[PDB]
Amino acid sequence: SGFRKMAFPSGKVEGCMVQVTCGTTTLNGLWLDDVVYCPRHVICTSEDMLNPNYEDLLIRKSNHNFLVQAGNVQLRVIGHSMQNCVLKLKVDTANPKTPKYKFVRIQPGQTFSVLACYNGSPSGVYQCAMRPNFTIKGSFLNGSCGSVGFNIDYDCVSFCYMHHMELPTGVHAGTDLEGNFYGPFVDRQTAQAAGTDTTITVNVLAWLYAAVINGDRWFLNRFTTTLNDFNLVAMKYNYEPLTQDHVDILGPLSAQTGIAVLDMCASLKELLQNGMNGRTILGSALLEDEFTPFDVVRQCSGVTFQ
Amino acid sequence: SGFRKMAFPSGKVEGCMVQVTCGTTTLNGLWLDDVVYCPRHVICTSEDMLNPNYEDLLIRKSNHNFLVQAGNVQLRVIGHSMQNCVLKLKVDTANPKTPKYKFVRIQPGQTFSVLACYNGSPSGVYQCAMRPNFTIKGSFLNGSCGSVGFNIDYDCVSFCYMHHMELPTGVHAGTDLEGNFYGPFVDRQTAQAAGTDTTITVNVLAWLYAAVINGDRWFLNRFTTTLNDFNLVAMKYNYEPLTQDHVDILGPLSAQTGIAVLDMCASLKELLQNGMNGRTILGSALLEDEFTPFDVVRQCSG
Ligand SMILES: O=C(N[C@H]1CCSc2ccc(F)cc21)Nn1cnc2ccccc21
Ligand SMILES: O=C(N[C@H]1CCSc2ccc(F)cc21)Nn1cnc2ccccc21
Ligand code: NA
Repeated sequence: SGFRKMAFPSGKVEGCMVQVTCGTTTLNGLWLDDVVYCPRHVICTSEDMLNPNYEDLLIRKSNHNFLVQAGNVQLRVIGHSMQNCVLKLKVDTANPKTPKYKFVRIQPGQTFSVLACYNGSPSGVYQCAMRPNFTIKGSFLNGSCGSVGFNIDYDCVSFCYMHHMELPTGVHAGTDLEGNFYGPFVDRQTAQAAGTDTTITVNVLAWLYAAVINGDRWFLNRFTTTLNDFNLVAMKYNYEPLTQDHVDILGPLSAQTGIAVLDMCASLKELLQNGMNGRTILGSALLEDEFTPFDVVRQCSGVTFQ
Repeated sequence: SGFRKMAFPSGKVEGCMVQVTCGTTTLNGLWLDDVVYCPRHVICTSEDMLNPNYEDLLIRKSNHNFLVQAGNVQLRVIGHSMQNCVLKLKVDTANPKTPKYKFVRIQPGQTFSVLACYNGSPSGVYQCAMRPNFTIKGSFLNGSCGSVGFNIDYDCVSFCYMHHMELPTGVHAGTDLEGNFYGPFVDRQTAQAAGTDTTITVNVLAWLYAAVINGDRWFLNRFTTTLNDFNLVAMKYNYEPLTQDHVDILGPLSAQTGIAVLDMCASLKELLQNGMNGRTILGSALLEDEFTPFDVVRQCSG
């Protein structure tokens, strides 16, 4: 029992982190087979960032302008290209520690582990969700660009995030590993701000199901709701709409606990109305929305504590 | 910016996790050089676990009764002995991935990363504190025994915890790597319970400093206090006493933010007396006590 924000073991990713330097700018790169992936803004100076012309900046670079360092060893760059907002540096050595991997672009609400890295050296690992407003609430300092987010379902690492920037509200924006930004964000210093964020309803429900599994029933009530009435109330608390897809996805947790999804929705409605009245749910005084239905099944017993 | 419960990268520990099987019991072991460390209760059945005589149970075992699996490979056990509550299985192969390491015993209040494992396969990493009552609020299912806790202090892994049991309140108990329990717990089926826990004051103050560093300032006030007056308030709210050692340890954060420790204690005093009045700190409605001063500096500066 217990319930923790748990990250995937980071070792398969640690073996892929390198340092990339262009000019005076150093950040992190991901070394998979014979390619190093990093944010294209590594090629920018101070001035460049207001209105960078990346094509023009890049055409002026040779391979040997890119210094790649893997632990103690310099890797030799033998090619470069730009894909969307990532630079792909072809190097002369395949990474012998390359894991089984794939690139996946995630949807808002999905969770992943972040390996925070500085100078190509990993510092820490923590669990994050893609917010409805396409930001992440990370922990990142200057030098963290090129840090990656991932899941490891089985022995296969699914890379889903590369860190590019911190927005003015202190939350974080980045790309998939094909270099496409999550959200409306650009790798340019302009006025861009996170949209108003909402709570990830499907995840809160999953976590309520986790609390029941772990032996906790105080917040249930005798009521049900229609989906549309649930969504009319939810939206007033800045909760994301719940779709029929979300109801379907919660089906297994519904079976394990014997509580229908719209009955759990009725419980959530009442929690939003009443608060917790000095109680906690799985150690929290707030409703948690960074555990997915999949994450609850991964972590929780399939025997509920009745 | 941002502040997260952050674990150490687990790679150096992942390469040391193995599966140990004795009879019908399978759990996790730690393979360092040519020794595999695991909980001695691996040798017990259900009935044995009521009143085990470990010395007697062990002397009846042969090396070949211990099946050790490192991924796909069987290791051959060539010796066995016990140190306190851990079993040491001498194997025929040194672990080529053995990191630089030490065994260290931690103090209540200190934090560490846990690599949770099942069948010798690492499943997840999370950050824990050793509670004042010597339990940890882990997340563990059946099969997790022998899962380990660690810190990393350069390239050196400091192993501090091995998981042995879950208590009735759903919290967890274990040993250091020399097999000495944290807390007044024994490896047998008896009635055992977590004692009443307290809040780790020095850690709450550290986290308040983290909040200020991250721009969350609403709880700062014009008042200061003394150690003695603050400690009267702590005791009332089931908080650990704050010592001069604790004040000294918070010194750096005090300098960086320009809030003296006893100034921050005046803030904490007011939070304990008045609550948060609908507000949150670093996204929390509760006061967090599982970040040490070192953890805050590490994350908010390195
Ligand atoms: O935001 C960062 N770079 C800026 C520079 C100028 S405006 C800008 C615009 C686009 C872009 F892709 C990057 C940037 N780096 N970065 C990432 N996490 C950080 C955390 C703390 C401080 C800086 C941090
Ligand atoms: O507590 C556990 N084993 C028992 C067997 C019977 S009484 C007992 C007594 C002492 C001891 F050291 C261990 C044990 N295993 N264990 C560890 N984390 C778990 C999480 C969920 C369920 C069981 C979990
Ligand atoms: Na004050």
